[PDB]
Amino acid sequence: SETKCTLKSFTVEKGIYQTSNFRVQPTESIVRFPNITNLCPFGEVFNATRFASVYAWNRKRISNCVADYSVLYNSASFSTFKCYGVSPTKLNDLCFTNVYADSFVIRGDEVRQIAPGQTGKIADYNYKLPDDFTGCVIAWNSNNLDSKVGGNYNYRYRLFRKSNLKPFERDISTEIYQAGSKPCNGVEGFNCYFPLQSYGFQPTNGVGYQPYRVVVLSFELLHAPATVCGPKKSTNLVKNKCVNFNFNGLTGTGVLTESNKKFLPFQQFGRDIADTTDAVRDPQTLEILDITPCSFGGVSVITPGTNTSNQVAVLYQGVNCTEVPNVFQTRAGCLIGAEHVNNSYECDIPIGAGICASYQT
Amino acid sequence: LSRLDPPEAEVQIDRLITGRLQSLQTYVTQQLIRAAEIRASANLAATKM
Amino acid sequence: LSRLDPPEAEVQIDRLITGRLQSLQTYVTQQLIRAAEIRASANLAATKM
Amino acid sequence: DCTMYICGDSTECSNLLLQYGSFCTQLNRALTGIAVEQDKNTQEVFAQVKQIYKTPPIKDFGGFNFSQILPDPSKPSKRSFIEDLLFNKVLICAQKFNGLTVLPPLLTDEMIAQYTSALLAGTI
Amino acid sequence: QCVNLRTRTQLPPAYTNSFTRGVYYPDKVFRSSVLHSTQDLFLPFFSNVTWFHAIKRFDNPVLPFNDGVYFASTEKSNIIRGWIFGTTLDSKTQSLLIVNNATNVVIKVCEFQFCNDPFLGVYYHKNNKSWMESGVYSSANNCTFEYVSQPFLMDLEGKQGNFKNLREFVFKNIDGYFKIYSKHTPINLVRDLPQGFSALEPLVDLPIGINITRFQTLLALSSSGWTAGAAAYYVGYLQPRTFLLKYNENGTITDAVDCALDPL
Ligand SMILES: *[C@@H]1O[C@H](CO)[C@@H](O[C@@H]2O[C@H](CO)[C@@H](O)[C@H](O)[C@H]2NC(C)=O)[C@H](O)[C@H]1NC(C)=O
Ligand SMILES: *[C@@H]1O[C@H](CO)[C@@H](O)[C@H](O)[C@H]1NC(C)=O
Ligand SMILES: *[C@@H]1O[C@H](CO)[C@@H](O)[C@H](O)[C@H]1NC(C)=O
Ligand SMILES: *[C@@H]1O[C@H](CO)[C@@H](O)[C@H](O)[C@H]1NC(C)=O
Ligand SMILES: *[C@@H]1O[C@H](CO)[C@@H](O)[C@H](O)[C@H]1NC(C)=O
Ligand SMILES: *[C@@H]1O[C@H](CO)[C@@H](O)[C@H](O)[C@H]1NC(C)=O
Ligand SMILES: *[C@@H]1O[C@H](CO)[C@@H](O)[C@H](O)[C@H]1NC(C)=O
Ligand SMILES: *[C@@H]1O[C@H](CO)[C@@H](O)[C@H](O)[C@H]1NC(C)=O
Ligand SMILES: *[C@@H]1O[C@H](CO)[C@@H](O)[C@H](O)[C@H]1NC(C)=O
Ligand SMILES: *[C@@H]1O[C@H](CO)[C@@H](O)[C@H](O)[C@H]1NC(C)=O
Ligand SMILES: *[C@@H]1O[C@H](CO)[C@@H](O)[C@H](O)[C@H]1NC(C)=O
Repeated sequence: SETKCTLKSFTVEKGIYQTSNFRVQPTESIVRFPNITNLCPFGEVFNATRFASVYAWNRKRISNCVADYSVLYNSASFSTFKCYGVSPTKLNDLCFTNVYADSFVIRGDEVRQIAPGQTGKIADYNYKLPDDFTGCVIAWNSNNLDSKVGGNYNYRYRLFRKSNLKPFERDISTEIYQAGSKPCNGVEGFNCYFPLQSYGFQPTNGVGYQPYRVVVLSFELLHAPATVCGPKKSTNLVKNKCVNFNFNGLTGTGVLTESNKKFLPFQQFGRDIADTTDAVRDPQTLEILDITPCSFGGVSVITPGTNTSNQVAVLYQGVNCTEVPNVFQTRAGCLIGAEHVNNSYECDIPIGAGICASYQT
Repeated sequence: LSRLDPPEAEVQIDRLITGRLQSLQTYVTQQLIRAAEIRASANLAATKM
Repeated sequence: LSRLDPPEAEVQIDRLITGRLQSLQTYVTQQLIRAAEIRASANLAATKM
Repeated sequence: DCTMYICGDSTECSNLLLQYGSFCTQLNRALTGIAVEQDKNTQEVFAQVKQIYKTPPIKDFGGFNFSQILPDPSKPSKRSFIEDLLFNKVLICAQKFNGLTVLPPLLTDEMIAQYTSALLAGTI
Repeated sequence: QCVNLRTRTQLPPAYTNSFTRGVYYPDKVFRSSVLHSTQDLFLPFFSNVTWFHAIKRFDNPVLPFNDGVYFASTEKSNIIRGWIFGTTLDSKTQSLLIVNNATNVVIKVCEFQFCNDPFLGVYYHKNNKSWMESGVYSSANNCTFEYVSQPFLMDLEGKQGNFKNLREFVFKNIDGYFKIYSKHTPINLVRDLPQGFSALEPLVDLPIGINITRFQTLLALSSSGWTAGAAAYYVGYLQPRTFLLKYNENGTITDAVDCALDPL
């Protein structure tokens, strides 16, 4: 039936025909993550008493802690939430190298300029993101706290700059810029202006001019052993079994065994010959391992003409007869359905490696 | 597959599938031309024999 | 480059690269086939000589 | 094969590839034809004699010493001294690990050696 | 507490041919019998490395720091005990101190107000003459990073004319992660760098996020009048270059070749 399906006909002719491949299915899963560590202070980051200005954005580093972004996303205490390199639904199980948190306050109109690859007042002269960004931007309206009727004009920002700044390049200089041929002399002068200006933030102000507390959560991957993860579910290190595995976010499938490879105390993630990922060292325990994808191959159906009979033979090429689940093994592979004989005849159906089949009484 | 959501993953996967398709097609064409050359050589060898 | 912003000029450049690569690949394949024909002719001429 | 090289055995990638048409059948047909052509080439080059001949044990060939090219009896195979010298004169798993299989030739080396020995015996 | 030393021999710097040394592991992954090609910051083959003297003879100059630095010191009893990094070194930029105690190394990314010639003070008066900790600098007001780790003694004793100890360090600054690689070798030579090849084992890539452009070593040192073992250090400057490396089945980098050298 497989041959009829693949040949798109109800009649077949004597010979050998290739058919769909076979591959051993996985059985279990391994999700061994790093060891127990304290909880990340994301609350400390967002619940901070004071927020700095855009030109003096804070730089916080998060590493070596347990993070739980489910609470972060599920909370309704965030006005907008945009992830540019990942998805919040499957963000929890990922493992990270390091996280960077940057917090400030932005006018409501210009928050859209924080997206990568944009041009604007707050995207050219004070703060910038690269287009190869992976972090997530979270903004929240905070007119009830920040906005003050007396004037909270300590929020200052760059009106203009001599040249656009490279991504993640903070600038604190307050040198008077010159916008004319005359040299800029003194604090003030013709075409000499202070490059910093204070917004207008009052509780009476409406949307667009309302201040918004904005935080950026960038993060780096594929640089070092993982530091931040989520749920652990340390299961086991079963061996010689076709299983799924996830060691530090490196999802894969195959069989595992103890290897004799000489790893230096800073070595892991083997790359023996090709680009494929070789043996790896698991977390929570220092023992070298190995990875080998499950047994696979391509079956072949060996049949006489359907005008003659309906009994066929099956050749699993490239796989030993022991691990396949009238068996007879040849150099080509495991041939089943036919009985080997000591006699020698001419080749009717070319099997290979000096072996040929036929249909005889 | 494990980083992105379904609807946005296909956009990335399409680039890889097109690139690998082009690579495989080029390899197949090169093999066909080399096989033709070897066919000519084998015919000449049979005649010489 | 001088008509669009750099963050959104990658699509047009990518399309141009794909087109030029396709043309170059077609030219190379045609050259290979015609070279095979010329090789057959050269072998015949060598035999005749 | 295509679905394994192109796609890492995932449902999404396979279902995306399913909409590109029957490219895989074309590539597989071309490669299978190439392999069959190689087998036909080998058979046509060597299978030139109807019956396998046998050189006589007597080596009285008018003083022409043929010991170098005649099949070697004191060897695991029947390859001659020149044949074994040429064989001696002239990483694999990684390619197979991504679905690139190397099929074995239909005629093994011993059969080719027998054909060659029969041809020499008939000629001499 | 710091006394500007003047017992120095006015010696111009020397030039030496940095033949082949200075190859480090660029990736944490493992390979075996692979001729992998890479492009990164390295020490160019067959370059002019600057040779100083540190023992009368007292060379303590400040050197520029750009694109990392390759510090290769051959010494007896390890007079050199630390390094300083930064831009102003006058409590105006975040300064890095890697002074190495006989007990353990201490890494201080803090605001330091150094002296004009912050030579390492007399060692046998710290907590001996009712004194205390450092003071090559005046005060340490704000600390941003503090760390302590295993020291680097490597034969901190002896006085011999063919001392085997030779310690190499390479310092790199990328993405605010101060990368340090190092290796020790027991070579029975006197002055010249050996006609040999060796790898470099990473120690720690601790984060800094600071601007570094200046560099000066610290060597243990009454200010005028001292008895110190023989020592000599070489400073080389790295460049962005492409190499082709060759590992072995044991995993060690057994060979490497340049890609921008002579056409062969
Ligand atoms: C034919 O040639 C063979 C090959 O040289 C001769 O056999 C050699 O005889 C010498 C005599 O000591 C030996 O040292 C070699 O080892 C022999 N070679 C082999 C391959 O056995 C042989 O004598 C020649 N004449 C005849 C009649 O066979
Ligand atoms: C802020 O603090 C309150 C009270 O401790 C807590 O309920 C809330 O979850 C915190 N939220 C953040 C974002 O820190
Ligand atoms: C964590 O570390 C402890 C102490 O080294 C060890 O016993 C344990 O197996 C590790 N892994 C865990 C608790 O999952
Ligand atoms: C059926 O048809 C095939 C045609 O290839 C022929 O070889 C075979 O002998 C036929 N068998 C019978 C029983 O007619
Ligand atoms: C297949 O199994 C047999 C049975 O022990 C063994 O001798 C042979 O080496 C196996 N083949 C391979 C390629 O491992
Ligand atoms: C015929 O082949 C079978 C299986 O290869 C073998 O066991 C048997 O001994 C053979 N018969 C003779 C007479 O050698
Ligand atoms: C080192 O400098 C000297 C003189 O400054 C010069 O002759 C020599 O070529 C330089 N070495 C190299 C490798 O360029
Ligand atoms: C480390 O060295 C400094 C400099 O001499 C010294 O003041 C300090 O006491 C040393 N640390 C210890 C633990 O002895
Ligand atoms: C230390 O930090 C405080 C508060 O940020 C600042 O007022 C002081 O000038 C700083 N001193 C130095 C030496 O950096
Ligand atoms: C470090 O500070 C100096 C001070 O002149 C400056 O020239 C240099 O550009 C700074 N480096 C970086 C990476 O900001
Ligand atoms: C290197 O590997 C070879 C073979 O794998 C082994 O014989 C030798 O002892 C190993 N040497 C070291 C230093 O690991």
